[PDB]
Amino acid sequence: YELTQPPSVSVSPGQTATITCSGDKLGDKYACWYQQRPGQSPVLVIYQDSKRPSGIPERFSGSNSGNTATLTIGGTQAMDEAAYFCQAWDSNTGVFGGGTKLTVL
Amino acid sequence: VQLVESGGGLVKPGGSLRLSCAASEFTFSSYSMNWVRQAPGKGLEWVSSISSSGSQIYYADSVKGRFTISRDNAKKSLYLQMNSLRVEDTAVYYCATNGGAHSSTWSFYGMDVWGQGTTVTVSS
Amino acid sequence: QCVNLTTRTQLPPAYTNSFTRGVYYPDKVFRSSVLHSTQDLFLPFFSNVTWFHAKRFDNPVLPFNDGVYFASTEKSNIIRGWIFGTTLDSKTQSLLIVNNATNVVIKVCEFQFCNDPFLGVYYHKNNKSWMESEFRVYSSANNCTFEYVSQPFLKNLREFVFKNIDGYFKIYSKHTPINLVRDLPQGFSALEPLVDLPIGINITRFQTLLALHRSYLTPGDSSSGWTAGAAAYYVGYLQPRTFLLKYNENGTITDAVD
Repeated sequence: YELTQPPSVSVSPGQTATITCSGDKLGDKYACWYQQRPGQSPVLVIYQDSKRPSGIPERFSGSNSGNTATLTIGGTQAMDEAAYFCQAWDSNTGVFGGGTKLTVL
Repeated sequence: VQLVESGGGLVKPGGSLRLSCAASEFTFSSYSMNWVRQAPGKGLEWVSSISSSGSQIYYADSVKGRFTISRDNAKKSLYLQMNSLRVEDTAVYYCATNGGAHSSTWSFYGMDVWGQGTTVTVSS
Repeated sequence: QCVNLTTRTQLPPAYTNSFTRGVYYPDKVFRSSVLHSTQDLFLPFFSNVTWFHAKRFDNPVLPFNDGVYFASTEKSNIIRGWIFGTTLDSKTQSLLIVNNATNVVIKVCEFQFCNDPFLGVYYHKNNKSWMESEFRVYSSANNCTFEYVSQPFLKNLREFVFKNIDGYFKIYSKHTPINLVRDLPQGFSALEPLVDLPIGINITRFQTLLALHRSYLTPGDSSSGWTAGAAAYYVGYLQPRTFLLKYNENGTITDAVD
């Protein structure tokens, strides 16, 4: 199983970013999302395609449908410059997306 | 909980390592434990997984038959044996809690708690 | 597994009134219209049975004195099973009855039951009627003998009677629809046997197993969002009494006296 992500996305601070995750009929699975600041451990920001862990700001909204699950950052600001990894579990073996860097100008 | 990795160090290809991830609290017994590695300049990649009681063990294809995982809830620890290492296994190896106690539930949670990964360099 | 939830909630017990309930068939011989007097372990009429609520997670280790009467309102299937045993630990053989969605599994093992045993329940988005159950009951299950699998035992009031006599564990049930707001109904209904397991163990305490949803996820707590639906279960105790048990023309028990 494979997941595809764009190499990078760039948005201006305060705008809305959108990191996408396309997979083979991914919409039938649960796609969790992670955030990794440069040189730090990943932080789960979205799980079950919609739900955030406690402490993750409500501006972190994601969705899953069909073959593509997308993560959208409302009010993108300076601390959101990091790598974002889509994730799904196929045949009890998890698969991580490529990782789309987000740059906050 | 908080996880601290240990046991990752320099090794020549074909060596063997025993990674250890000792949890902060004893509620480690309730998390399925996951090993995930970040290549030095590449993206994040799953490696292995174990159920909460250790009865369900799954590996990625790139490590199947070479790695063997185990956990010891009495010592609130997670272990990864690296048998017959190759060069393409150099990474920084994270231990991440899942939350679901069995493999049928792994998809319903995420790797919420991540220990600060320990670097594994497999080279001459 | 073995996540423990109940930090400090210690609200004092509340008792309802099992009006005339927990009367079973103490025989496997069909009887026509006749008033039969039986001397067996029955739940006394109008006895104070404890009123537990699932929403306080209410998984207390309760005594199994001589046999218990278990009844749960349970508009949705959250009361999932029981962990009858003497110590509910290793070095002591214990019993576990749980039913997933389509079958009940009964096992008698040297269980290492968790302090707060229950089941996590999730509905996968591919089929919102899957109800994938995860077992948070025991940490280790080994060195054991018995294993039984059949159709599941289970606002849909559901009543049970577990009594452990001379090596047989006997289970009775009668699942009936209920519209009453909070407490037991007044009408008479006779429980009839489900199984008769050749267990042969020592049972002195028992604990029920809830089906809790994981509503939210704080990163490291494991005890964050285990919401517990909405249900209530009712635990009474059997005592040796002599009923006069009236059988219908069709062989059914329509009334009784204590």
